[PDB]
Amino acid sequence: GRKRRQASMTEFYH
Repeated sequence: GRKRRQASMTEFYH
């Protein structure tokens, strides 16, 4: 993607 800052809070859920 050309715009990224957060990789979803879902990634912290594992």
